[PDB]
Amino acid sequence: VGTHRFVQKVEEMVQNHMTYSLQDVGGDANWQLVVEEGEMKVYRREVEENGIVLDPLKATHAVKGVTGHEVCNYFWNVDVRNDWETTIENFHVVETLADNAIIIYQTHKRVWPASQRDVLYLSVIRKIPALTENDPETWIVCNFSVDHDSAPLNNRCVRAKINVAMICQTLVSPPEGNQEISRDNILCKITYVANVNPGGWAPASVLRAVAKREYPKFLKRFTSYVQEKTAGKPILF
Repeated sequence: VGTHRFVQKVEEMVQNHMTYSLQDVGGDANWQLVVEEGEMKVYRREVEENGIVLDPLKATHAVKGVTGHEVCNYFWNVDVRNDWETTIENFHVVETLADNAIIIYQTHKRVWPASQRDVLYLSVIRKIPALTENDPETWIVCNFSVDHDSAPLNNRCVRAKINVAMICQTLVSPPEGNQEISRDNILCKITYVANVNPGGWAPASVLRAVAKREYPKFLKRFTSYVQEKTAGKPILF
C-alpha cells in the first residue's frame, strides 16, 4: 500500500466500495433490476440532481473458471484494453503513480445526442486481504475521476466524472480425491458499480436507454473475453 500523492483518496474510495458497494440490492426497494441474462443481473437506482441524470448502476455476475485476480488484471491492464473495450475513441496513460496505479486520459465514441465525453481518471488495482482464511480475498479495480495539470478541460469534449469499481471474489471448491484443483473448481463472484456524471445535458429517456444496453453488453463481452484468455492455462490466484 503506497506513498504517492493520491494514496489516501485511493484507500478511501476502496473502503467506501468495500463497505457500500457490496451490500445486496434489489432485495432493496430503491434499486430496480433492469436487465438479466444468464448469471448477470443489472440493477439501477433512479436519481437526478439539479435536473441531471446520475442513476447509480450496480451489476452482479458469476463467472466459472476464472479468478478475481485474473478478472481484475484484465480490466485494469492497459496493455490489453483494445481487445475488449468498444466505447473508447482514444486513450493514454498520463502518469504512472505506482505499479498498481495510473492516471488515464480517454475519449469516448459519439453516443447521440451528444458530442464526445472525455474522462480523466485514476485507475488502481488492489488486493484486499481476507480477515480470516475462512473468507474470500477481494480484488478490486477502482476507476475514479481526478485532476491533472497535463489534462485541462478542453473545448472539444464534455468532461464526465466517474466513480467505477469492479469487485471480485474467488470461490474455490475441492481437490477431489485428494487429487488437484482445475478451472472446474473455481467461480469468480463479480460486483461491478458505476456512478457517472455525463457532465452536459441529454434527454433523461435516452440516457437511461443507452446505459441499459451499454453496461450489460460491456459486462458480457469483458467477462467472456476473460474466460477465453485464460482457458487451458494455469490458474492465477
